[PDB]
Formats: sequence, structure tokens, C-alpha cells
Amino acid sequence: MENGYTYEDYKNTAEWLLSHTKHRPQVAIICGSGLGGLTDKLTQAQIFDYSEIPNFPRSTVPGHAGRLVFGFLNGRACVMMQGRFHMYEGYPLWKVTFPVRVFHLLGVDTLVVTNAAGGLNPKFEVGDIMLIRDHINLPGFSGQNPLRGPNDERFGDRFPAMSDAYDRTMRQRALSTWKQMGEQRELQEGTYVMVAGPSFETVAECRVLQKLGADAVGMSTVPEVIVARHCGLRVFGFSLITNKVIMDYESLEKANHEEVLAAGKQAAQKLEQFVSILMASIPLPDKAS
Amino acid sequence: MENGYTYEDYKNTAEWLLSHTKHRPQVAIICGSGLGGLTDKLTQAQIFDYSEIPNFPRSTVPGHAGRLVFGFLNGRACVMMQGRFHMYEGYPLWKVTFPVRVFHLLGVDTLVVTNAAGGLNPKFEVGDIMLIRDHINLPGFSGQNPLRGPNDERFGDRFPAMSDAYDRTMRQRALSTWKQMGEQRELQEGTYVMVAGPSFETVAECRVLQKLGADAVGMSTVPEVIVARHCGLRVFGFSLITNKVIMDYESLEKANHEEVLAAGKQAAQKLEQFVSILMASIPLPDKAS
Amino acid sequence: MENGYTYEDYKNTAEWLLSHTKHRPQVAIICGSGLGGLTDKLTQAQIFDYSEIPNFPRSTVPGHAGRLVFGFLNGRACVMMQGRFHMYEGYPLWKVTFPVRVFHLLGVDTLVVTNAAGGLNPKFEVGDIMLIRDHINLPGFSGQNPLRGPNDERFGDRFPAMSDAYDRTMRQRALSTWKQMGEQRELQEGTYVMVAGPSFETVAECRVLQKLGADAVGMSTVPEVIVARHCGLRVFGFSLITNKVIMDYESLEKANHEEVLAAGKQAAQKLEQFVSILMASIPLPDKAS
Repeated sequence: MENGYTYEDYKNTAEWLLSHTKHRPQVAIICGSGLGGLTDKLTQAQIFDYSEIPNFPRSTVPGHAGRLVFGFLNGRACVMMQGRFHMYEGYPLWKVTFPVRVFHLLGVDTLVVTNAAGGLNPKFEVGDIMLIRDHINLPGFSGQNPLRGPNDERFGDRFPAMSDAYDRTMRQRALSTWKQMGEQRELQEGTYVMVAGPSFETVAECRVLQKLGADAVGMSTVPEVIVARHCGLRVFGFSLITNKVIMDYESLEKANHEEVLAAGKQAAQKLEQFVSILMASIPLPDKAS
Repeated sequence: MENGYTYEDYKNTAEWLLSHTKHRPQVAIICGSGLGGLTDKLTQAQIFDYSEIPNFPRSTVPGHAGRLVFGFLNGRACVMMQGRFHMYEGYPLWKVTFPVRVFHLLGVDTLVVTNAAGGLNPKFEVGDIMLIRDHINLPGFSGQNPLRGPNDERFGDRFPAMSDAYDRTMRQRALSTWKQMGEQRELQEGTYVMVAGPSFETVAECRVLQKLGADAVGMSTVPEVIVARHCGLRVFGFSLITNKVIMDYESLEKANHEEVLAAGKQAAQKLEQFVSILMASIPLPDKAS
Repeated sequence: MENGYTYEDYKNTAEWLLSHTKHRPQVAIICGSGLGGLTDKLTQAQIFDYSEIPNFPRSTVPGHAGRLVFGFLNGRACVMMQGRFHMYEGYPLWKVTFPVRVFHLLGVDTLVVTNAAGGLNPKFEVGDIMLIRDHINLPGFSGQNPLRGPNDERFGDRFPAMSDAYDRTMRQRALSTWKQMGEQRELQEGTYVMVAGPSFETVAECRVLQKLGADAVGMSTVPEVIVARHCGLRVFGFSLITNKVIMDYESLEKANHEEVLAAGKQAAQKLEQFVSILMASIPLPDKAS
């Protein structure tokens, strides 16, 4: 089953993208539930809705918010994805991941991946920010992987490693910075595990997920990271912790992400600022030092 | 990948169903290996084979037993599914689950799901009845989920919860009743884990299944329960324990479910009676108390 | 979803195979990364490239090495598969497994399955040979199983067991023989777990894989074994251990299988010799004793 997308298809989409924007971004950022809020911060912002870009997986049903805004965020030139794509939505992983491949041909060397997890480690408060340090791809344990097909050496190897996925440096460099800004609560670090399907994890499941030694759980970020690294992109990311998964038999109270009122607002604002002062710590190709 | 079934398709099938039967059931029951034996108990029984109902996933190869019999079981009006459908049989989960959606439009508020598991908890005898208390969907950990596609708000939310799947009340109300009837052996309670594929679990696998903290294992009941709850149906179910999965290196004796002689007969008879005196404990919409 | 291959399709391919070769093999061997090296050992060797056999899944992109050579190895008549097929390559499991079914109709009663794993047990050196003793099919935990469809009683049952997969005798008979030849290092024994997708296991993943109690990991050998046993073939196999999966945060050195220089040569040579003196321990249909 090869990818319905042929190399010329990306070429095409990059080019296009590169003939409609005087902008050459060095960083792609992927925005997650209640986090497209970061696109307000850009400067020289230039917005293109998927619908409009030649082969772009167009968005489904949930709302009018999902487009590609180019701009300037603190010194570095970025591309930002508002509204990503998930497996639950019906998309083959060669669709969720398409963006990353074009970003490659734009000329992006770094990618920050945001998301809003469920925490599973008993020391996490809704509000927390977790530096993804690692992942657990269950979907991939079974062949649900974006690199599943004939390989495209123009993209990468056949068997890329992942010990290594989320940069040690941008991870040290992130840790330091939370010093810098001198924040209240701590900037967690843990493993991120993915789970596909839309319904939520029951309680035996929350317990497997936790015995597997995961700290947050969600329905995104691993496909995109894998094919990001396949391509040699520098990857680092964070998780906004919204829920706090029940590992005991009880009457859940909970019902939202950010919908309620400050749930995503409050905690989402701090990561948006964090991500924004981090642009500064990301090496600049012109390594003219 | 949306569901090959469009809302009008259910509408159609319900209607039909509702213009061929003077019966309006308030309970659907799903019968599992060696348990269609319950349809003998109905009264005012009205039988319709799948083949005959407009979009109904028609049955495969194993035998002539698989149809939909409406009737009367102890006071409540039920619909009973003799011979369910599995993933191993080749069916997308939007096929295994179709029935549940029509039951929805029939006007069913409750669903009991029977099945015959393998026990994995070292205190279970073949014969036992386990109240499923919870589940572990491995198939779904990877995107094999029935809610995988664009959502149908007429059916439900996008991200339904499952902490909650198997009613606390019908579960207390079941526990009590085994008192009532005053039975010999005890009515177990545990977690039910699903596994797709037809071949049986080897011995390292039986051990993962058990470390994951499951108590019974099978190849059904989770899809149907998930989309049952998606729809706000009251769900409760049981497992008949037929085998007793080997977690040590040895020469299995075993070879059947019920095929042998009383294997499914004996133990299947008690659950059929149990299910039958439970109709009485299920609330009656006319809540005229 | 039935198998795109209909019984007449195998018939056809066997026949063909059986009208182009005066050879009737009693053993199929499946060769794995850096192990087609065994075909040099045959005698009366007769080579047929996939491309050429009527329905044979033809090979992809990686190189010119992948064909079916019949011959004579120590007394027994074998068929040897140079270059197997994987899920990562894009193949439905009814494609990876096709070969096994024809071997069935050739008249093969035994199958040895080679492969080159990653070791996960902390006592294994790259170089080691592990007698697969058992398996963990994650792909199958989710419905990615070769027996997924309508059953073909001419092939087998519906629900075949696997406690039993890798022969106790050929396993004792193998153990003894490493005595016989009197080898330096020991002939390991452990559980083999499969994982699909091409990229490599990160470090939380290596830890799940190991908590699941696996000892080696790879991207082959379980489909083929399952449908081999479905068919009542005697199965036994080995793993060549090439890597030594990182279960700690560190800077991997590693980069190859056999590519480097003696990595696959050295260790691959010993298994090829081992497999070769084992032909002698495999019962001979003419049981004229």
C-alpha cells in the first residue's frame, strides 16, 4: 500500500507555497486543541487556508479554524499549522503527515509540536506543561505507521532511528529558559503515548497506559514527529495537560479542554508565551558566529 | 475513511423493522457462542433473518444460526441478536456495530451483551459467569475503532467517555439478584479485554493480557458496547467462561466451547436463566411509580 | 475483507511450481536479513525468481536479491526463500504469507524460519542465536492477522491454537545438536515479539517490549508462522541477534546488520552451518525405521 502522494506532489505543493509567499520559514509549529491561539503573535502574518493549497488534506466538520499562517515570531521566520489532522477523523497517516513533508521542501530545519494530553503521572496538575521527552506509538506497534510502503530515499532511509527523536539541546535549552523567565510552577518532563480512536480511555486502559510507563496520552503528535525525523528535522515539543485521567473507580466531574472558560485560556497562554521566547534559543542557519 | 453507512441507511432499516413488527422493544440482547439458546424463552417471538432486512450485514459461512428474533421476555419487550459479527470474519467495525445503531432508532434504552471469554484470572472455573465490569480495547489503541470518521452528532458527541460504560446499578442490581435466586457458585466480576484475529493467544500473549490486568479475553463485545454508549444506551453485560487460558508451558487438553456435550449447555443454561430474571430489575420507561 | 487470493490461485501456483521442478521438497526455509547466504550450500540448486512464478507477490525496491531456489541440503530436499516480505513494505499479510500456502501444496511438512532480531534480554551479545520458543503478535492483537476473513477449511480450522507453535522436539533436538557440534558460546532461547512499521523502537517502547517479557524484536516471522501452523506444518525457527536495543538514555553508536563487514558475516555463518547439520534431525516422511 504505497502513499497515495507521489514525490512530485510535495514538490508541486512546496513550489506553489513558495510562489505565493515572499516568506521562507525556518520553523514549522504545529498547533493543537486550544492553541491556534499562538498565531495571534506573529508579525508579517500571511494566512492561506488548506482548501486553497494544491494537494492539501482539506479539513472536516468541527469548525472554521484550520489554516496555514506564515509570519515572524521573535526573530525567526516560522510557518504555523492551526488545526492539525487526526486518525480518528478518518485520514490515512500519509494525510496527517503531509504537511511535514512540504515544510521539509520549504526549507524548515526545526519543528515544535504542541498538543494537549491527559496526564497519567500522579503528580501533574491540569495547567502543567510537559516537555515530551519520548513517545510510545501503539498505532505503530501494529503497522499503522506513516513510513509504511516503498521508501523514498529523497525523503529518507528505510529504517530511521527514534531513540533520539526530541532534541537533547532544545530540551536543555528549554529547561534553562523556564529558569530565565523564572516561572511559578515547574515545567514537567515525561513520555507521551499515542492512542488513535476518538472515545476516551476507560480505567483498565488508563492503567495499561500507565504501567507502560507513559505520563500523558493523546491522539496526535507521533505520526508527524516520525516522518519529521525521517527527514532530519530537529524536533522538540510540549504537551498542555488539560485532564487528569482517572485510575480509580469514581464519578468523573470533567467535561472540557478549553471550552469551559479559562481551562485552555489560562494554561494555554503560558505555553504560547514560552514557545515565543524559545524562538530565540533555536540556532539560526546563518551560523556566522 | 467515513462509515460506508449513511444516517438515512439506519433510518431506512429501523422504519422497515418498525413496519414489519407490531413490537417496540425496550431491550436489545446480543447473544454469543452457545447462547442463541436464549431465544427459546421469548413469547410472541417474531423471527427475521439478516438476509431479509434492508442494509443488514448478511452472515458468513459457519452455519444457519444467525437472525433477529423479537419477542417478550419476562415483562420487558426485547430484540435479540442470535449470532453477532466479528472482525476476524472480515467485517469493518462499522458492520459489526450496525445493529446497535438501528436498535437505537427502534427505541431501545438498554443493551445486555453476552459473550464467552477465556478466563485469565487464576480463580475462575470453566462454567463461571463474569459480570464484565470494564474493558481493554487493544484494537482501538491503534485506530480500529467504530467511531473512526466524521462524527454524526445525530448519533453522538465526538469524544464520548468510557470510564463509565457498564452500569453501576444493573451491576449492583445484578449482584443482588444472584443473592435472590441463591446460587451455588459465585458470579465473578472482572475486566474484559478484546483481541481481534481468529487464532488463539499463545502463552507469552496470555501473560501480557494478564499483566495488563484483564480477567477474560475474546473477539467481540467492545465495538458494539462503545457505539452503544456513544448513543446513550444503558449497557451491562456478562461473559460465560469456557476455557481457562494456559499461562504455563504444557500440553493443552481442551478443544471446545459447547461443541463437546454440556460445556456450553450446563454453564450456558444458568446465564440464560439469570439474564431472564434480570429483565425484572431493568427500569421500565413508563416510570409511573 | 477476504483474501484476494482464492484457493485455485495456490493450486495454480503449486502445480506450476510442480511442473518446472523435478524436485519435491520436504522442508521450506525462510531466509532473513543477511541470511540468503544459506542458498550457497544447496546441491542440485534450481533458482526461480518471484517475478516468474504465476501469482507470486513480486519484490520491491531494495535490491536484486529475492528468489526461490530449490535444492538438496544434507539429505533432505528443501525449498528456500531468499528475501521474505514485510508489512512495512506495503503488503497485506495475505501477501507476506502466500509462499507458506504454496509450500503447503508442494508437500512440505516442516518449516524453519530465520530472522535477525534486536535483543532485549540483558544477557545477549550481538552474534547470538536465539531459538524462538514463542511469540507476541502485537499486530494481531488489533486484527492485523493473516487468518482474518472467511475460513478455508481446505487450509484449516477457524480458530487454530498457538500455545504450541514452535516444536518441542526440534527444539530439544536443536538444543542437543549445539552439544554435538560442541560450540563456544551458548544457543539462547527466548520469546520473539513482532512490531510492524519500519522505523526503530524508541526507548520507552523498548521498555514496553521488555516488560511484555519479550527477548528479541523484529518485523517478520509471525504472520508466516501462524498460517504455517494453520496448515499443520511443523515449525521451528531461530533469530540472529544483530543489535542490542537501548533501554537507557544514551548516544547509540550502531548503524548496521551486516552491512559493516563481519556483523552479519561472522554470526550469520554459524547459523547457516547450524541450520545445515539440523536437516539430519528432521524426521523423514519415509518412516521406514
